[PDB]
Amino acid sequence: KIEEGKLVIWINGDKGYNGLAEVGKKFEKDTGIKVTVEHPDKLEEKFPQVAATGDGPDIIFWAHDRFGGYAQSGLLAEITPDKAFQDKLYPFTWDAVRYNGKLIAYPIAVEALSLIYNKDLLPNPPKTWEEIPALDKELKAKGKSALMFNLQEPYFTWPLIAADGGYAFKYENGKYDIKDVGVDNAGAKAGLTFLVDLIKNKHMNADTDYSIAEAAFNKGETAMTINGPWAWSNIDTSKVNYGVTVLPTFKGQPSKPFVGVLSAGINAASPNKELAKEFLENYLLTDEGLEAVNKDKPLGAVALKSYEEELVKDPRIAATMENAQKGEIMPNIPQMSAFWYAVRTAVINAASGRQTVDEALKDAQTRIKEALAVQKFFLEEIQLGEELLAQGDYEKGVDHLTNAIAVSGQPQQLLQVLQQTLPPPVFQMLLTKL
Ligand SMILES: OC[C@H]1O[C@H](O[C@H]2[C@H](O)[C@@H](O)[C@@H](O)O[C@@H]2CO)[C@H](O)[C@@H](O)[C@@H]1O
Repeated sequence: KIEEGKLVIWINGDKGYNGLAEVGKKFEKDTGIKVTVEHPDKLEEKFPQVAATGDGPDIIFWAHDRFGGYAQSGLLAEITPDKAFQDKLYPFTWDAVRYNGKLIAYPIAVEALSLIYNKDLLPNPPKTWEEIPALDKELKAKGKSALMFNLQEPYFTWPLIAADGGYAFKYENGKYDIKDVGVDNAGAKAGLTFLVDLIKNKHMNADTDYSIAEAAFNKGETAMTINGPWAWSNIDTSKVNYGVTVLPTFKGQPSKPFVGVLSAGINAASPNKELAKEFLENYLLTDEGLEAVNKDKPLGAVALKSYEEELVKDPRIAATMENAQKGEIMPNIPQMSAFWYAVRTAVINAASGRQTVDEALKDAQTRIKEALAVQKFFLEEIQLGEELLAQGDYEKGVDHLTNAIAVSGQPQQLLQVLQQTLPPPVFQMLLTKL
């Protein structure tokens, strides 16, 4: 069951994973259960691949938006906290991790992007995106720049795209309408057009990523960046005199960050589920466990009420909640992964000049719709095939299964499984339809 009596933990490399290891060390000394904290690249994409074969980590930390996909694939254990435990965390944080009637993770912290600014270069931060070009020109004559932030992940560019009306999936009357995608509307195009104009007018570079922007801010070379609470401890070390504030408006509208609840899920494949539960409830989600993580890299506004009451007068936390309140909670629905992959490509293509903004966003909308149409078709044709076979209509069953095969990511493995599931002459019939 890879493995044994230890916990492997995956968490992103921008989080306080060393502080999480200290909590793990403590758990190991009270318990004999060794804890290993890892931060693989692209873990949020790795996990479903590896968990679907029955391995990967015992525990996975990510923002709640990925977890309904993982859950709908059966990759996550149900969590079952007792009454007392439930009451210790904020209800709305539990809502971010409730999927099809079950809790599928523990909430840890509420994350939103803020504007971070260097008070020695910009004692008053801009109110508006539209003020940035002029500040940048002024700062350029002094050998500095106004703003650098990660352009390679769409999470960072979302606040601006969404400001004037962009959205992912329409939410209305208690559900998402996955047919109603907001990536390609005029508000989304205005925001992304403003971003591309910043680049064209040399106020930003299309290839800036997390590290380039972090270095430039932490060394005093750019007056502003856009980042989450996790970034604050490196800025503390750098000695920059910084503030954390409300993101600027665009066309008189607030920037609208996507809000994430950092969450800890348990792999359905783990043979260590009770131990993971013990670690999360009795070690991590306590004032001291969160403090150990937070002092390594800040979590933001935490889901544990008792620790969060310690945090509320930190102006950086006030700015985080203010931005979060102008923003929107990410959906946790399985279709979010198609959304992010389409949007990432669009923003990169537009920023680098490989596509126009109009074209980049149209193709994004198209690619979301197609990916979801193909998924629905695969699943329906699988089901239809199985239902026909179970009623004895062998050829029509096989025909549907062949439709499923033609669109599958793994047609050879599907062929292998079907050789084991079908009577040999029904398998022979299937081979003639390939
Ligand atoms: O850029 C797409 C990406 O956005 C979010 O990932 C965030 C994550 O929520 C934060 O905790 C932090 O680590 O930064 C990430 C962005 O680089 C979504 O959660 C994720 O699913 C999505 O791919």
